[PDB]
Amino acid sequence: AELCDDDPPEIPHATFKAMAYKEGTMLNCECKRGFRRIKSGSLYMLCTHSSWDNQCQCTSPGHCREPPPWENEATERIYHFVVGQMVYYQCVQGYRALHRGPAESVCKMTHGKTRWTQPQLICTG
Amino acid sequence: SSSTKKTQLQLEHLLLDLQMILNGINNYKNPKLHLMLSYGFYMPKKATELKHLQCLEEELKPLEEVLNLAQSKFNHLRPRDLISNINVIVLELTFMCEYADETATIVEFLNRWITFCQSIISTLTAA
Repeated sequence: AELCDDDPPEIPHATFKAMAYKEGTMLNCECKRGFRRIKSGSLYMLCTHSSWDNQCQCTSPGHCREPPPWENEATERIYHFVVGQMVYYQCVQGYRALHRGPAESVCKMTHGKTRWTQPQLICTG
Repeated sequence: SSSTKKTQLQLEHLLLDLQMILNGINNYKNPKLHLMLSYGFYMPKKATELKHLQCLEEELKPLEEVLNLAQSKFNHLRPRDLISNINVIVLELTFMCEYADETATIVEFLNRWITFCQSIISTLTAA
Protein backbone atom coordinates (compact mmCIF):
# COMPACT_ATOMS: atom_id res chain seq x y z
CA ALA A 1 0.00 0.00 0.00
CA GLU A 2 3.04 2.26 0.45
CA LEU A 3 4.36 4.20 -2.57
CA CYS A 4 7.93 5.18 -3.34
CA ASP A 5 8.06 8.95 -3.20
CA ASP A 6 10.85 8.72 -5.79
CA ASP A 7 11.08 6.99 -9.12
CA PRO A 8 13.53 4.14 -9.73
CA PRO A 9 17.06 5.22 -10.65
CA GLU A 10 18.02 5.84 -14.25
CA ILE A 11 20.86 4.03 -16.01
CA PRO A 12 22.38 5.63 -19.10
CA HIS A 13 20.92 3.79 -22.12
CA ALA A 14 18.76 1.45 -20.04
CA THR A 15 15.06 0.87 -19.40
CA PHE A 16 13.45 -0.51 -16.23
CA LYS A 17 10.28 -2.58 -16.68
CA ALA A 18 8.41 -4.82 -14.25
CA MET A 19 7.17 -8.41 -14.14
CA ALA A 20 4.48 -8.00 -11.46
CA TYR A 21 2.67 -4.72 -10.84
CA LYS A 22 1.95 -4.69 -7.10
CA GLU A 23 -1.53 -3.75 -5.86
CA GLY A 24 -0.93 -0.06 -5.40
CA THR A 25 1.06 0.51 -8.59
CA MET A 26 -0.30 3.36 -10.73
CA LEU A 27 0.13 4.07 -14.44
CA ASN A 28 0.12 7.64 -15.77
CA CYS A 29 -2.23 8.59 -18.61
CA GLU A 30 0.34 10.03 -21.03
CA CYS A 31 -0.58 10.85 -24.60
CA LYS A 32 1.44 10.83 -27.83
CA ARG A 33 3.18 13.92 -29.17
CA GLY A 34 0.32 16.20 -30.12
CA PHE A 35 -2.33 14.67 -27.85
CA ARG A 36 -3.94 15.92 -24.66
CA ARG A 37 -6.01 13.72 -22.31
CA ILE A 38 -9.72 14.54 -22.38
CA LYS A 39 -10.85 17.49 -20.33
CA SER A 40 -12.16 15.98 -17.05
CA GLY A 41 -10.13 12.88 -17.84
CA SER A 42 -8.23 10.60 -15.53
CA LEU A 43 -4.62 11.63 -14.96
CA TYR A 44 -3.67 8.02 -14.16
CA MET A 45 -4.98 4.48 -13.69
CA LEU A 46 -4.56 2.42 -10.53
CA CYS A 47 -4.46 -1.23 -9.42
CA THR A 48 -6.92 -2.85 -7.01
CA HIS A 49 -9.62 -10.75 -6.50
CA SER A 50 -7.69 -7.66 -7.64
CA SER A 51 -7.53 -5.69 -10.93
CA TRP A 52 -7.18 -2.14 -12.30
CA ASP A 53 -9.77 0.64 -12.37
CA ASN A 54 -10.22 3.83 -14.46
CA GLN A 55 -9.24 4.34 -18.12
CA CYS A 56 -7.33 6.86 -20.25
CA GLN A 57 -8.56 8.97 -23.18
CA CYS A 58 -6.70 11.52 -25.37
CA THR A 59 -7.57 14.17 -27.95
CA SER A 60 -5.74 16.81 -29.98
CA PRO A 61 -1.91 -13.19 -8.82
CA GLY A 62 -1.74 -10.89 -5.82
CA HIS A 63 -1.04 -8.15 -8.36
CA CYS A 64 -2.65 -6.52 -11.34
CA ARG A 65 -1.31 -7.37 -14.79
CA GLU A 66 0.05 -5.24 -17.65
CA PRO A 67 -2.86 -2.98 -18.61
CA PRO A 68 -4.06 -3.09 -22.21
CA PRO A 69 -3.18 -0.06 -24.34
CA TRP A 70 -5.23 3.01 -25.18
CA GLU A 71 -5.67 5.14 -28.27
CA ASN A 72 -2.85 7.62 -28.96
CA GLU A 73 -0.88 6.87 -25.79
CA ALA A 74 2.66 8.19 -25.74
CA THR A 75 5.08 5.42 -26.67
CA GLU A 76 6.87 5.56 -23.30
CA ARG A 77 4.71 4.13 -20.52
CA ILE A 78 5.16 5.69 -17.06
CA TYR A 79 4.42 3.98 -13.74
CA HIS A 80 4.91 4.64 -10.04
CA PHE A 81 5.53 1.75 -7.70
CA VAL A 82 4.65 0.65 -4.18
CA VAL A 83 7.26 -0.86 -1.88
CA GLY A 84 8.46 -4.39 -2.56
CA GLN A 85 8.12 -3.75 -6.30
CA MET A 86 11.08 -5.10 -8.23
CA VAL A 87 11.92 -3.20 -11.40
CA TYR A 88 14.25 -4.94 -13.87
CA TYR A 89 16.76 -3.00 -16.01
CA GLN A 90 17.61 -3.86 -19.64
CA CYS A 91 19.91 -2.07 -22.04
CA VAL A 92 18.72 -0.28 -25.19
CA GLN A 93 19.24 -1.69 -28.66
CA GLY A 94 22.66 -1.02 -30.09
CA TYR A 95 24.08 -1.37 -26.61
CA ARG A 96 25.27 -4.19 -24.34
CA ALA A 97 25.43 -4.66 -20.57
CA LEU A 98 28.16 -5.55 -18.10
CA HIS A 99 26.02 -6.16 -14.97
CA ARG A 100 28.95 -5.31 -12.76
CA GLY A 101 26.58 -5.97 -9.88
CA PRO A 102 22.80 -6.63 -9.83
CA ALA A 103 20.62 -5.32 -12.65
CA GLU A 104 17.42 -4.65 -10.68
CA SER A 105 16.06 -2.20 -8.10
CA VAL A 106 13.52 -2.44 -5.28
CA CYS A 107 11.25 0.11 -3.60
CA LYS A 108 12.32 -0.20 0.06
CA MET A 109 11.32 1.79 3.13
CA THR A 110 13.88 2.25 5.91
CA HIS A 111 12.73 3.91 9.18
CA GLY A 112 9.95 5.63 7.22
CA LYS A 113 11.91 6.68 4.10
CA THR A 114 11.33 5.34 0.59
CA ARG A 115 14.47 4.47 -1.39
CA TRP A 116 15.47 2.44 -4.44
CA THR A 117 18.35 -0.01 -4.14
CA GLN A 118 21.01 1.23 -6.51
CA PRO A 119 21.34 -1.14 -9.49
CA GLN A 120 24.79 -1.76 -10.93
CA LEU A 121 24.82 -1.81 -14.74
CA ILE A 122 26.06 0.13 -17.76
CA CYS A 123 25.86 -0.45 -21.51
CA THR A 124 28.47 -0.24 -24.28
CA GLY A 125 27.75 -0.40 -28.00
CA SER B 1 -27.60 44.65 -2.49
CA SER B 2 -28.10 41.47 -0.44
CA SER B 3 -27.56 39.04 -3.34
CA THR B 4 -23.95 40.21 -3.73
CA LYS B 5 -23.18 39.68 -0.04
CA LYS B 6 -24.50 36.12 0.04
CA THR B 7 -22.45 35.49 -3.11
CA GLN B 8 -19.20 36.74 -1.57
CA LEU B 9 -19.93 34.52 1.43
CA GLN B 10 -20.03 31.48 -0.86
CA LEU B 11 -16.77 32.69 -2.40
CA GLU B 12 -15.09 33.02 1.01
CA HIS B 13 -15.99 29.40 1.78
CA LEU B 14 -14.85 28.00 -1.55
CA LEU B 15 -11.68 30.05 -1.10
CA LEU B 16 -10.69 28.72 2.33
CA ASP B 17 -11.56 25.19 1.19
CA LEU B 18 -8.94 25.73 -1.52
CA GLN B 19 -6.55 27.59 0.78
CA MET B 20 -6.20 24.63 3.11
CA ILE B 21 -5.65 22.06 0.35
CA LEU B 22 -2.85 24.08 -1.19
CA ASN B 23 -1.17 24.75 2.15
CA GLY B 24 -1.38 21.01 2.92
CA ILE B 25 0.40 20.07 -0.32
CA ASN B 26 2.86 23.00 -0.70
CA ASN B 27 4.60 22.05 2.56
CA TYR B 28 8.08 20.58 2.77
CA LYS B 29 6.86 17.93 5.15
CA ASN B 30 4.97 16.60 2.14
CA PRO B 31 7.22 14.08 0.37
CA LYS B 32 4.92 13.30 -2.57
CA LEU B 33 4.73 16.99 -3.54
CA HIS B 34 7.09 16.50 -6.48
CA LEU B 35 5.10 13.54 -7.77
CA MET B 36 1.99 15.72 -7.64
CA LEU B 37 3.63 18.73 -9.36
CA SER B 38 4.53 16.27 -12.13
CA TYR B 39 0.89 16.40 -13.36
CA GLY B 40 -0.45 19.25 -15.50
CA PHE B 41 -3.94 20.72 -15.21
CA TYR B 42 -5.89 22.54 -17.90
CA MET B 43 -6.16 26.24 -17.10
CA PRO B 44 -8.96 28.71 -17.90
CA LYS B 45 -8.51 30.78 -21.04
CA LYS B 46 -9.55 33.65 -18.69
CA ALA B 47 -11.47 33.82 -15.38
CA THR B 48 -13.38 37.00 -14.51
CA GLU B 49 -17.05 35.96 -14.07
CA LEU B 50 -18.69 33.19 -12.07
CA LYS B 51 -19.65 31.01 -15.06
CA HIS B 52 -15.94 30.39 -15.74
CA LEU B 53 -16.04 28.17 -12.64
CA GLN B 54 -17.12 25.45 -15.09
CA CYS B 55 -13.43 25.08 -15.93
CA LEU B 56 -12.61 24.59 -12.26
CA GLU B 57 -15.54 22.19 -11.97
CA GLU B 58 -14.25 20.18 -14.91
CA GLU B 59 -10.77 19.70 -13.45
CA LEU B 60 -12.25 18.66 -10.09
CA LYS B 61 -11.92 14.93 -10.78
CA PRO B 62 -8.22 15.02 -11.85
CA LEU B 63 -7.52 17.26 -8.85
CA GLU B 64 -8.77 14.76 -6.30
CA GLU B 65 -6.74 12.12 -8.14
CA VAL B 66 -3.77 14.28 -7.13
CA LEU B 67 -4.80 14.62 -3.49
CA ASN B 68 -5.28 10.86 -3.04
CA LEU B 69 -1.53 10.71 -3.73
CA ALA B 70 -0.86 11.99 -0.21
CA GLN B 71 -1.74 9.00 1.98
CA SER B 72 -1.28 10.48 5.44
CA LYS B 73 -3.75 13.15 6.59
CA PHE B 74 -2.38 16.65 7.10
CA ASN B 75 -6.01 17.66 7.55
CA HIS B 76 -7.58 14.26 8.48
CA LEU B 77 -10.81 14.31 6.46
CA ARG B 78 -11.75 12.13 3.44
CA PRO B 79 -10.54 14.03 0.35
CA ARG B 80 -13.98 13.34 -1.15
CA ASP B 81 -15.43 15.51 1.62
CA LEU B 82 -13.39 18.60 0.71
CA ILE B 83 -13.86 17.94 -3.01
CA SER B 84 -17.64 17.46 -2.75
CA ASN B 85 -18.19 20.45 -0.44
CA ILE B 86 -16.21 22.50 -2.98
CA ASN B 87 -18.22 20.99 -5.85
CA VAL B 88 -21.51 21.91 -4.18
CA ILE B 89 -20.30 25.48 -3.64
CA VAL B 90 -19.23 25.60 -7.31
CA LEU B 91 -22.68 24.52 -8.50
CA GLU B 92 -24.27 27.10 -6.19
CA LEU B 93 -22.18 29.75 -8.09
CA THR B 94 -24.01 24.95 -16.56
CA PHE B 95 -21.95 26.69 -19.27
CA MET B 96 -19.18 26.28 -21.87
CA CYS B 97 -15.51 26.49 -20.89
CA GLU B 98 -12.51 27.32 -23.06
CA TYR B 99 -9.09 26.50 -21.61
CA ALA B 100 -5.63 27.93 -21.89
CA ASP B 101 -3.22 26.47 -24.41
CA GLU B 102 -0.90 24.95 -21.77
CA THR B 103 -1.41 22.94 -18.58
CA ALA B 104 0.13 23.87 -15.27
CA THR B 105 1.06 22.57 -11.83
CA ILE B 106 -1.48 21.80 -9.11
CA VAL B 107 0.00 24.72 -7.17
CA GLU B 108 -0.41 26.95 -10.22
CA PHE B 109 -4.03 25.87 -10.75
CA LEU B 110 -4.96 26.53 -7.12
CA ASN B 111 -3.13 29.86 -6.93
CA ARG B 112 -5.15 30.87 -9.99
CA TRP B 113 -8.58 29.97 -8.62
CA ILE B 114 -7.80 31.32 -5.12
CA THR B 115 -6.70 34.62 -6.63
CA PHE B 116 -9.92 34.44 -8.65
CA CYS B 117 -12.19 34.06 -5.62
CA GLN B 118 -10.53 36.94 -3.80
CA SER B 119 -10.67 38.96 -7.03
CA ILE B 120 -14.42 38.48 -7.36
CA ILE B 121 -15.07 39.16 -3.67
CA SER B 122 -13.19 42.45 -3.93
CA THR B 123 -15.09 43.18 -7.16
CA LEU B 124 -18.61 42.86 -5.76
CA THR B 125 -18.30 44.80 -2.48
CA ALA B 126 -17.95 47.92 -4.65
CA ALA B 127 -20.98 50.10 -5.68
